[PDB]
Formats: sequence, C-alpha cells, structure tokens
Amino acid sequence: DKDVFQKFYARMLAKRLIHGLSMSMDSEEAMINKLKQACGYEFTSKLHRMYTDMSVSADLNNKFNNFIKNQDTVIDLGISFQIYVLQAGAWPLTQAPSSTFAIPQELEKSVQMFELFYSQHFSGRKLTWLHYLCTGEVKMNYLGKPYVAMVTTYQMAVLLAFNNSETVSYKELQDSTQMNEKELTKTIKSLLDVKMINHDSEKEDIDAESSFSLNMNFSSKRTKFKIT
Amino acid sequence: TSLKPRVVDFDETWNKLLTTIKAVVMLEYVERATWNDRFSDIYALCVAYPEPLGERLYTETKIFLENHVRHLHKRVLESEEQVLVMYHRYWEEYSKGADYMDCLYRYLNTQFIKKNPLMEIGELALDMWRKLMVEPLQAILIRMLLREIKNDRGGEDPNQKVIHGVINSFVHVEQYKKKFPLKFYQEIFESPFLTETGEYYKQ
Amino acid sequence: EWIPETLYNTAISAVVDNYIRSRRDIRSLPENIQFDVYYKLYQQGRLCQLGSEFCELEVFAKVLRALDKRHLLHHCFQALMDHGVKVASVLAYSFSRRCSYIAESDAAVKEKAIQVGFVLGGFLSDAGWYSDAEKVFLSCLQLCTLHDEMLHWFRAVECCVRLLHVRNGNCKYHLGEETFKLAQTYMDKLSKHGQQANKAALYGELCALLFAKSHYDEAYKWCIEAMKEITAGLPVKVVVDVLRQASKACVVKREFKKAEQLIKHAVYLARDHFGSKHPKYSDTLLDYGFYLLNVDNICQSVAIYQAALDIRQSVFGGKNIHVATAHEDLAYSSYVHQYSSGKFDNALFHAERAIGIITHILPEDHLLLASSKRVKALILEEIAIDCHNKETEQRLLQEAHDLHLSSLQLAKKAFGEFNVQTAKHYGNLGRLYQSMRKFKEAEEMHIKAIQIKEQLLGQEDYEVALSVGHLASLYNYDMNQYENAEKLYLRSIAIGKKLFGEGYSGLEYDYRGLIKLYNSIGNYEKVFEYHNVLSNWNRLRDRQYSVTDALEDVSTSPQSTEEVVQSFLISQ
Amino acid sequence: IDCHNKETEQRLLQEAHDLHLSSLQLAKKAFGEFNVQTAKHYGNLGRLYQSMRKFKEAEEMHIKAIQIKEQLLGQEDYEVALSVGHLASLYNYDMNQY
Amino acid sequence: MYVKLISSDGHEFIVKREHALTSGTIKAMLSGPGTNEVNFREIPSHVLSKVCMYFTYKVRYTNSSTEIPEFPIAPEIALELLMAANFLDC
Amino acid sequence: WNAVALWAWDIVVDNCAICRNHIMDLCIECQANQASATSEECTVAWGVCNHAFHFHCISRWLKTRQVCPLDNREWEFQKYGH
Amino acid sequence: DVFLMIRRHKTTIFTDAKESSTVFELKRIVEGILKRPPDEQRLYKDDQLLDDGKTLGECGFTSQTARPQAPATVGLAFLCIEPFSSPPELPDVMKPQ
Amino acid sequence: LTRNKGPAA
Amino acid sequence: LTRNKGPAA
Ligand SMILES: [Zn+2]
Ligand SMILES: [Zn+2]
Ligand SMILES: [Zn+2]
Repeated sequence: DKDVFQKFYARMLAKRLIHGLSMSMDSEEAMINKLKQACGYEFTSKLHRMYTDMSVSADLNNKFNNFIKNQDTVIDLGISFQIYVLQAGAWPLTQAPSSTFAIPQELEKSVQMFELFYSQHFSGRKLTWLHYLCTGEVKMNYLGKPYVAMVTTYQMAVLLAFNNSETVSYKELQDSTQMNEKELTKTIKSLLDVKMINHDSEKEDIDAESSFSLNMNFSSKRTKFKIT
Repeated sequence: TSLKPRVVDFDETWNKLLTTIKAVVMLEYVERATWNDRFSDIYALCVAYPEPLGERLYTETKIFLENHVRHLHKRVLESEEQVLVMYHRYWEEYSKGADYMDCLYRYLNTQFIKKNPLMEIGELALDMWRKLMVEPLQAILIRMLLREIKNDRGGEDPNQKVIHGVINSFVHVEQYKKKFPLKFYQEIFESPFLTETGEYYKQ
Repeated sequence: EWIPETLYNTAISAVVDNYIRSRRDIRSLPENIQFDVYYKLYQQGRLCQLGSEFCELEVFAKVLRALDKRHLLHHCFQALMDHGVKVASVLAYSFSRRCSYIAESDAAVKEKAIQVGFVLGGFLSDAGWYSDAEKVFLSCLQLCTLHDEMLHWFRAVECCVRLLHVRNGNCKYHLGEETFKLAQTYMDKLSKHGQQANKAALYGELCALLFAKSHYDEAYKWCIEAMKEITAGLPVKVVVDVLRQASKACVVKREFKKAEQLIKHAVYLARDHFGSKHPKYSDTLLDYGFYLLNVDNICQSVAIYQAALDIRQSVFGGKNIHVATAHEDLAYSSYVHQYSSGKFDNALFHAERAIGIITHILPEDHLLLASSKRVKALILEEIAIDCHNKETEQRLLQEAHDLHLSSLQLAKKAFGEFNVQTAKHYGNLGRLYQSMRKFKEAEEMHIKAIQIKEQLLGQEDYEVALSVGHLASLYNYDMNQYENAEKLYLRSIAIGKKLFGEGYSGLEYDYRGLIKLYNSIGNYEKVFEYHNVLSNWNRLRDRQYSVTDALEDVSTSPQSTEEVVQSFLISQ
Repeated sequence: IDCHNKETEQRLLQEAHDLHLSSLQLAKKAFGEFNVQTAKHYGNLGRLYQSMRKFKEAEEMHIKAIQIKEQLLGQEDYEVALSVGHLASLYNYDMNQY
Repeated sequence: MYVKLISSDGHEFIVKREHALTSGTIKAMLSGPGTNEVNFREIPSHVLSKVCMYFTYKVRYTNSSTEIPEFPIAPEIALELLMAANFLDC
Repeated sequence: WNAVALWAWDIVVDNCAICRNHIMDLCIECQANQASATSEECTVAWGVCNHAFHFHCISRWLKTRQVCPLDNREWEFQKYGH
Repeated sequence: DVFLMIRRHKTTIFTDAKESSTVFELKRIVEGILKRPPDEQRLYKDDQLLDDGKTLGECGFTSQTARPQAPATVGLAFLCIEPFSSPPELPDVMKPQ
Repeated sequence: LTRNKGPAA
Repeated sequence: LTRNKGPAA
C-alpha cells in the first residue's frame, strides 16, 4: 500500500520544509525525483509541488521586496517579513480554520500589504493564512537582558497582549485573541514550560479567572532558544 | 376529544375567547388551564371544516383590538395633565399584552397570517397602537417630555421612568418593520429634539 | 453536523409511507397538512398516487388554498402534466359537472361554486393551461349569468375579464372581441343601475388582445384610456398587468420615453410585492426584455430573458407553455445578440426546445407554433449561410422554408393577408429566399412586405426600416440594381437615426452594403466618407456600452404608482 | 476519418476527445493510475491523437499505455500486443520512425 | 426546570424545560402565565408520549456529527401524531 | 516574521465541471499527456456567469459548444490567471 | 448513553441516566421533582426490584434498549402502571373484509 | 454577413 | 484502415 506511505510522507515532508530544516535542498529534489522513477509521475505529482515552491519562495520574497521598495508611498513593515505561499491543493495543511483569529495592529500593517501585492501580481489567487505555522522573531527586551524567543503567531498573540501591560487578566486574554478555548489551555502552559509568564493566580490550573503576570527574573543559558 | 377538524360554532368559541383576551390585554388574572383551553380553541378554530374560520377570527380580533384601543384612547384623553405618567404604565401593560397575544395566537400567526397585506397578531397590536392613538396624540406627549427633559441640564431633573418609558416606546411599536428599526422613532422624536437641543447648544 | 429531521416531516414521511391504509383519512386533515402530504408524494416520485388525488376537485379545492406554498404546487401540478395525467382537463371537466349540478341550487351555494371556480381558473391560467382554464371560466360564467343580481353581475364582469386573458393566451383572438362585447354589455348594465366596476383590467386585456392582433393604434388608444382608469385601490396584479401591456403597446408606437417609465415601474412593483421568484414577476421581466429588445439594448435584453426564464423553469417545470414563451423569446433575443458574432448554438437550443414543448402540449394548428417555427428557422438560416458545407446548408434552407411556410399558413389562417404579422412573415420568407437564390419571387415577397407594413404601421416605424433594408440588400448584392438601392439605404439610415439615434446597431448592415454599392459604381469620395462615419459609429458603439444590468438599473421605490400614471397621462 | 468534410472531421474528433477524457478521468478516480483500464484509456487517447494529427504526444500516450499494460499483463499479452501495434502504426505511417 | 404535560386521558409527562422548549406552542404554554401545568384535551396519551420521546430524541441528537437515525413513528400512530406535530409546531 | 499563507483560487465551486477534477489540481488533459512533459500552464478561467473552469478544459469545451457547461448561457471570459 | 421512562400509577418521568449511574441516582433525581424520599419509593423493572447501589449496566438498561427514540420503561412503587390507551387498530389491507 | 437582424416577430 | 481496432469496452 504505497498510497498510505505518501500520506505519511506528505504529512511529514510538510513538517520538514515548513520549519526551514533540511540536510540539503538538492537532496530533497533528488529524493522526490527518485520516488518518481519508482512509482511514476502521478505518485509524486503532489510531492513535486511540495518542492518548486521553496525555489519560488526566494523568487517571490525579492519581488515582494522589490514591490514595496518600488512603491509610491513609503511603507516600513518594521520586521523581517519572510513569506512563501504554498499551493492549497498540494500540501496536506487542510486543518480546520474554525478557530478564528485576528493578529493585532503591530503585525496587521505587513500582512495586509502582501495581499495587495498578491492580488495584482497574480489574478484570482486568494490567500488563506495558516497562523499555526507562521513563526517570527519578537523583541523580548521588557526585562533587563534582551533575550530572543522563537514563538509562533498564536504564542506571540498572547504575549503581545502583555507587552503594553505586564498584568492582563485572562478574561481580556481570552477575548483579545478570540480563538478556541480548549487549545488555548495548551497555548499558555507551553510558555510555562519555558517559564515565560508566571502563574499570578493562586489556582493550580488555568481558567478564565487565571490572570497572569510577566516574569521579572526570567533567565536563560542561551540567548536564542526554541520553545516546545 | 380529538384534534381532528370539526364543525365548530364560531360565535360561542369567540365569546369564550373574548374574556381571556380581555384578561390578557389588561394583564388581569390568567388561568393556566384556561390558557391551554384557549390554545386548543384557537387550533380548533383555525382548521375547522368546510371552511377554516381564520379570516373571520382575524377580522373579529382586529375589531376587538380597534375598539379596545379606542376605549384606551378615550381613557388617555380624559386624564388631563397626566397623560405621560399614565402613558408609561399603560403602554407597558399593552406591550406585555401584545406579547401575551402573540403567545396566544401563535397557530393563527404561523399558519394563516404568514400564508397570505395581513399582519401578525402580536404585531397587529403594536401597529394599531401606533395608528389609532399615537397619530392623534404624537405632539402632546412629546412636548410634555421635551419641556421636562431640557431642564435636566438646567438643574430641574425629570422622572427617570417617564422619560425612559417613551425612549423605547416608538422603538418598540416599529420592531415588526425590519426595514425601519429606528426610522419612525428618529423622524418623530429626534426631529423636535434636535431643534430644542440646538437652541441650548449655543445657549 | 447532521441536523435532526423535524417531527412534522418525519410524521409526513410516515403517513405517506402508510399511504394505502390511510388514503381517505388524509382528506380530513387541515389544509396545512394536506399540501405537505401531497408534496411528499411528489418528492418520493409517487406521481401516480399524486395524480389520482389531484384529479379530484374536492381535493384540489383544499390544496389550492396553500397560498404560501403555491410555488411548489405549480411544480407538482406541472410534474403531473408532463408525467401523463391530464390533471388540467380532468379538473376542468369535474368543475363542469359540479357547475351543471349546482346551476339549479341556491345562490349562496352558487357563490361557493364561483369562488372555487375563480381560484381554479386563476391557477390554471397561471400554470399556462389556458385551454383547460377556458372551460372552468366559461362554466363560472354560466353559473353567474343564470341569475341577475348586483353581486352576480360583479362576478360576471370579473369572470369576463378573467376569461379574456385565457382567450388571449390560447391565441383565440376572434373570440376575444366577442368576450369584450359581452363584458361591455355587463358593465353597461352595471352602470345603468348606478354601481360602477373598475375598468382597468377589462380595458387592459384589450391592450394585449389587439397587440397580438397587431392593431397597434387601437391598442395604444386602449392603453391610454385603461391607464387613465388606474385607481389607487387596485390589487398589484391588475396594476402590473396594465403597466406591462401598456409598455408593450407603447413600444410599438415609438413612444419609448414613457414606455420605459411604465415598464420599469412594473418591474419594480412585481419584484417588490410578488417577489424575485414569482411567475408574474417572470412575465414582467419577459415584457421588460421585449422592451429592451426594441430599444437597441440587446446586450441588456438577453440577461433579462435569462432572468425571466430561470424563474419560469424553476417554477413551471419542463414542458409548459410559459416556459415555451420564455424560450421562444430568448431564442430570438439571443439570435439578435449573436447575429454579428455568429455563435448560434445557444439561440438554437432555446428554439428547438420551444418547438419541442409547444408541439407536445398544443395541437398541430395553433398560432403559438407560428411564432416558434419562425425563430427556429431564423437561427436555422444563419447557421446555414455561415456553414462552409453546401449539402448541409441546402437542407437547412429547406427546413427553414418548411418552417416559414407553416408559420405563414397559421398566420394567414388566423389574421389574414392584410395584417402586420403576415407582413413580417413575408419579410422573413423573402429574406430566406435571398440566401435561397430564388430572387424572382423574393422581390415580390419583399415588395408585399413593405407595402403591407407601410400601409398599416406607417412610414415612421422600424419595421418598415428592416423591410426596406432587407429589400435594398437584396437589390445591392445580387440583383445588381445599384441605382434604386441608394435611396432605400438613405431612408433606412434616416429612420434609424430618427428612432434609435446614431448608435442604432442595425446601421452596420446598411453601411457595409452602401459602401460596397459605391465601390461598384466608381465613386470613392463617398466610400471614404462612409468609412469615416462607420469608424465613428464603431467607436460610439464601443464607448456607449456600460454593460450594466437592467435588473439593477431599475431601482427601489423609483416613484409611487400615482406619479407614473400622472406622468404618462400628462405626457401624451 | 472516413468522412470528407474537414469541419465534421474536427468536430467528431473533438467529441471523441471529450468522451475519452471523461472516461479516463472516471477510470482514474475509480481504479487508479496503474491499471489495465486506465492503460486502455491511454491507448484510445493515443490512437485518437494519431487521428488528430498530433503525433508528438501520441507517442507519449502509447508508451504510457504499454508501460502499464506490460507491467501488469506481462511482456506477452493481447492488450500489450494491440497497444504496441498501435504504436508501430503510429511510427511507420506518420512519425517516420521506421 | 421540569415541566409536566397532561394529556386528554390524564397521563402526565414531566420533561426538562429545554427539552419541551424546542416545541412551537409548548413555548407558548410556558411563556405568558406563570413545575408548570400544560393541559390538552384533543391530544391522546400515546401521541403525547411519542412527542415527549421526540423531545428527548431531538435534544440528545441536536448537532450530532454522526449518522443520525430516524425517529420511529409507528404506522398506526402516524396520522394522530402528524396533527400533534402541527398543533405543537414541533 | 516568517509567515506562511496557503494560496488558492477564490472559486466557491471547488470542482471544475468539465474534467470533474479538483480545480486546484491539473486538468485531465494536462494530467494525461503533459504529466511528464510540461505542467505549469494549467490555469483557471472565469466567466460572466461566475463559473470558473480549467483553462485547458474550457478552451477544449468551446471547440464544440459555445455555452457554459454548468448553465446553458453564452460563455464570455471574465478573468484569467497570469 | 441511557434514556429511560420512569413511571408510576399515573405520570411518567423523562430523565438522562449514565451507564455508571446507580439506581439511587435515579431515586434522587425523582426526589428532586416528585419528593418521596428513596426509602419510601422503589424503582421496578417489569416485576423485578432494583438494588439501591447496583450499577445500571447490570439492571439491563443497555444503550441499545434505552435510546431516546424508545426509552426503557420502569415502574415506581410507593404494579399499577396504566397503559397509554393504544391507538385505533389499522386494517391489514390484505385482510379480506 | 449580408442582411439585417430580421423583424421583431 | 490505418489502425487496428479498439482495445476493449
Ligand atoms: Zn477541468
Ligand atoms: Zn490543463
Ligand atoms: Zn455558468
């Protein structure tokens, strides 16, 4: 049953390419081409579309950068905006978008600008953002030592509501992100694993009442680290 | 004994319905068993054979509503210098009675009214309250409020329930008009209000 | 994810499934449940058990009183008439039996037999079965005329105006004026006693009767008077019908300034009150598309027919005469729209479907075949001359010849030789002969076409413009009589720019003939001048296309009904 | 092919193309890429492309048909023989690969 | 929170309020005048029992993501229950 | 910010009615012969009726009938992908 | 899940009962609406007493026979269960009159 | 393409 | 007759 092997490969090739980790990009081309030799083109027609997008990724970021550089108005994104679009009918990222979410105003300027570029560079291609794979560097310098943390959009969204005020109640937290509640339970406790935010509430568990406060004495051996 | 359609005497059942509706429109004592009896009567009336007594029931219901509204209009007129304080409580009672009637006439509301022009029974009461006692008395009630609410900025505080029992009055009697949720209220209340507040805006 | 089925629907499915044991007990249900039971019979495919129940007038009187769920009923009723059960004829004959029985009974019972007659007749006239709605209305007329009384005479005049509509829809025009005379006597009898009835509907139906008879001047006078007879208390049905037919018969009088207001107000009223998926609004859109077809908005006049057919095809099923009229109108508006482009597979599809429907529900001799065989041949002619194969195009010309001969025979039997419809038939037949290479009688057919058109319509209508353009294209291209075609082209361009302005789309077919004529005579200055004028016309055509939608061009609350009638009465 | 009008020739060729493409899509969705029925669809498309004067991809269709037929039915089978016969008729008559 | 419905034959049917509020005119029973009594004289006991079973069926299976099964309305109690479904507007 | 967006065509039908394949994937003509030759030019073309088909599918369909396959209306292109 | 119909001389009780719930759980549920503390009243299944502490699984209320479409019927004693006054008999069609 | 669109009927 | 017959049905 080679059909189930592709499903377990596409579901995990997507994990390998989306996080920027790979032994060498030529080998990924070499590997996909060899599976095509084994089971024909149609076996790897989807997997060949996993590739030929990272190659276009650099060919699209510069065009978008050339677009914003050659703009009538002066627009600054304020962050290293790296973008690469993926064909919806190929990658196995069909996870339910039922959990609605809206990024705050700091990152809202950059996300809307690329849609304007995409709507005119390509015709009829709508953009459905997958916020659970977008990871970006955030200036973590509210404490004395400016540490660097690798967080996702969902992880940053809760953290972004705490940059303006060091103590924001969970009632405001659960409404500022307007996201799903059952997955919100594991959203913040992931930070507690790396002790980003102290459990201000006296309750052992985390609920709507569990108001939190930023950690003053956070220390890390490595300045740049991965949060799991 | 059965919910089969039957040749039912319309006038006798209408006389039975009349007392319960009189209790309903005036928020009198309502018997739960008699309330169930009147639901049974309304269903047996709406589906009788050889003809459904739906249009006769609707026209006699609107005759009752119009003569009751005329009687209440006379009750409003006979109380000089008192129309607002009685108006708030009487409109509250009539709106609760209209909700109670929409509760009462639901089968005729959802089988004879929406089939055919005609208006819903619960929304007939509010519309006829607007048409038969608000059109003759739209300026008497507003001027009493307007001369009383504009003294609040000057110091003379008005009565909270009297002034707030009318801010939602003309809003409530147009809720059936989904195309005009606040259209009628703005053009009859704000239109004199804006002229009054404009005078004290610069003075 | 999955939603539970309501207890009402589950019980409906249970009673239907337990149908044989409880066939009789369903008829004792309320009218709210009887229609739902019968609609569940239709949904399940049990068309036979449904047909055995809708053929009973006792049942069909109850199921007709579901006015909210009427758009479903037309889709059930029609589904029976396509299935084979002649429910219309059986209902009409059952009502004839019932009226013959009650004709000697009390007046109070006679009123009930008229109320049942009116609802059944209105349903059968709505569903398109005019012939089987004629017997019901005639029986109601007998019941109401057997006694002389004020309310009976009101019922008589209302039954006469309702009966005039079903006589027009079946193309029984020669009985139409007789029915109008009968209604005239009844309304004069009413006016003798003092009581008056509203004349709007009765006088309006003549505006369609004479329009179908192509008595355009008398139709316009009746339009003026009937529109004057519009009152504020009329139901929306009569107002929409009068506005619709007034716009129809004002289009043919080249009075497009007020006909536009009438037709757009009618479209607004029909959409606002009846709804966006109601057959009367479909009729209003069909006549709006006719108007837009006759004001050089053909690009706008196909999106209205397509919106006027998707309503009739979602309410009136597959084989109905109302769908047939929508097809035979869309097959012509798409024929005009695709005339320059030459893509005639959609226009033929809607023409062979109109024939395939009218030939199935109407007898062999009927006028509605004449206006359907004509259009099918018109598309069949353009496909042939654009076909490079010759053995196929000769067969297409032969088929179009047979269709035009049949249509001409029906038109001649109905109206006569001296009627505008037969003049258009002769124009089309000669236009066919021009590509059929039979000019020695094509010239005679065209000469007859222009003479009949110009002695009835006049000299300031676009019909004589089309006929003269056809004759002059016949002379210029193949008869080699270049001398006497120049004045015909000049007449055509003058009348076209007078009626439809300089942007008239029919001017290309005269420009490309007159330029060729001037190339064949030896003059080149006029060739250059008309090349310049043709380029100017082409850029004007390209600029003056907003490609908007007339459905959206007509607005919400443009004017109240008083404003439009006062404007129409003052303007004339 | 046995007709004489060129418009009729092209219209019937395109109709056969539409029918074969619909059948090929249905067979591919039902069974899969590697099956005898899909290979028969490929061979029909190849011979139709030979009939449609598009000989460049007709060879591709025929080789795709044979590499699926001979993989499942072996190097010696009736369907394989018919497909390679179609490919040979394509080569020797029109593509000049004698 | 529990409301009882008495039929024409005197049988009483308690049920949770949210279970009886999914009906049409049972909401009109509860609203208006103010454990609550609801009296019927045209509704026999078996059809009211089937209606209460339908209430339990609806509330339990509302928005269920599996293959919902049909409600077993027996052929003998079908016409009386159909009119009850209309009268109760359920 | 390293962001990822899943681009797709804004049709709501999600199925080309000519090839019966998913509209994001290749058309049946590109999936048969051009599968190993050249497959990057299989775009989607819209219409006035707001029905979008694979461009190879709709172009092949127009060589016989000039109507929209879903609803029998005259077919005029409204938007392409380039 | 388990749905059952608790009834008595007259009246019926519609309740939701879990698989792991005890008979005493149902006794308290009835007491919350009908009073009659559990020492006074005994829940009866088709002439069989139910123990106060036994799990509902052993009592025979499986989810197949206790679906909300056809909930299980149990008696209440303070039996005298009154029937539902069965609907009129329908003809068998093929019965020859 | 030689002739006009044809009469309305 | 350029070609052979069809594969199958
Ligand atoms: Zn496609
Ligand atoms: Zn393609
Ligand atoms: Zn379409």
